[PDB]
Amino acid sequence: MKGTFVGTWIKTLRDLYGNDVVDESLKSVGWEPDRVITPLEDIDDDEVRRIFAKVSEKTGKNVNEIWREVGRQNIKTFSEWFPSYFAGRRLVNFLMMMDEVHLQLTKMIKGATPPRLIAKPVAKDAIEMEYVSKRKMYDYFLGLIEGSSKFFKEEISVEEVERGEKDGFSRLKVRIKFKNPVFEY
Ligand code: HEM
Repeated sequence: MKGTFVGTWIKTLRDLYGNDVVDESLKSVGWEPDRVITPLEDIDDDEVRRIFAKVSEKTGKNVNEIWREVGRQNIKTFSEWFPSYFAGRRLVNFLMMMDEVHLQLTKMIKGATPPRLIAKPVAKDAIEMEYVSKRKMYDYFLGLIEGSSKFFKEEISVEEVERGEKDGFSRLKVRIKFKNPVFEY
């Protein structure tokens, strides 16, 4: 994962559970206590999993809920970096463009494997969206949907339809229902 993102996640872990919890977990993975996470460096996905695991211990909270909260909080940070993706958009159109955005933002990186996030309308007030990735970050994905609903102030309900791994690709399909209709007739 790009260090940009991992560093963002660490700050949220710090902001949520405290410098003590985080600093102890960054040492159990061998990180120097003075490490500066540059943008372009790529941090190993399993090192991040270890970090999140230690924080789950040192807090008693389930690591899925930690990932969910990190997801909810990350949307705000993305609006700081990419305000054009948020400007003038409604929630449903933001969600439907995420698949394309993740392609556009990784296509200059050799060997990038961005998650697929295809969304399609299934009713006047609902869409389906399917996460597809080697990385199996189900709760991060769910948390980002929830954070998007809070950012845009459009309430939704999320129904999980299917989850599972095929080969190495994890897949999670959800049905997102908007409390008000989002389509026109
Ligand atoms: C403007 C908002 C957003 C931006 C700019 C953005 C961008 C990115 C980028 C560049 C990555 C790294 C991909 C890679 O390294 O392969 C990523 C990771 C990820 N993105 Fe987003 N994202 C946004 C919102 C969302 C939303 C709304 C969702 C879900 C609906 C989502 C789902 C994910 C997941 C689950 C990952 C982790 C990688 C994985 O599971 O394979 N993102 N995001």
